[PDB]
Amino acid sequence: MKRTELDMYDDIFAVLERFPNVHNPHRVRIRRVGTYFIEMDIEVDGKMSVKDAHELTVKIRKEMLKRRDDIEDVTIHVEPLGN
Amino acid sequence: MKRTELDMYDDIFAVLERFPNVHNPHRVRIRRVGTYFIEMDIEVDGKMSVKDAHELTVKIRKEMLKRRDDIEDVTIHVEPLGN
Repeated sequence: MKRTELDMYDDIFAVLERFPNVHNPHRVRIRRVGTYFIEMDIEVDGKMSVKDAHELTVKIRKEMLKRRDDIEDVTIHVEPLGN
Repeated sequence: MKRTELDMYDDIFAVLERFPNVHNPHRVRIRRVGTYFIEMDIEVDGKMSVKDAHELTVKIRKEMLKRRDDIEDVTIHVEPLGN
């Protein structure tokens, strides 16, 4: 850990907190190719529709992309809360 | 391509054909670490429940694992048919 990765992480989650339907993010990892790629795991309502969840991650990425120029790509895997 | 990768690919899909709810697999990729890892993309009913889809991929992996001993791990990403 370094002050820099910290600021990043902080941002990601800050964007996250912006979605209500989103829960228990974890296994959030970073990669630094040229100048970063974020990958992560979020949980949603078992009863949520796949199509919705699709739409969801798209907005997250969009949002992610908007908030920081340093971010190149974002990958989000989705699970039923509880795992 | 070589006769060997072909046989593999063939198997994977053969397992796939064993799930009715599963559609349009593509971006199926292999990796050979020691002695392989398969990763892939399948489509399901927008209206499908995330919890179900979870359950689904689990059985696929299980099945995958059963059918070939050479397979170490399996990753499946899910999307609404149509993308």
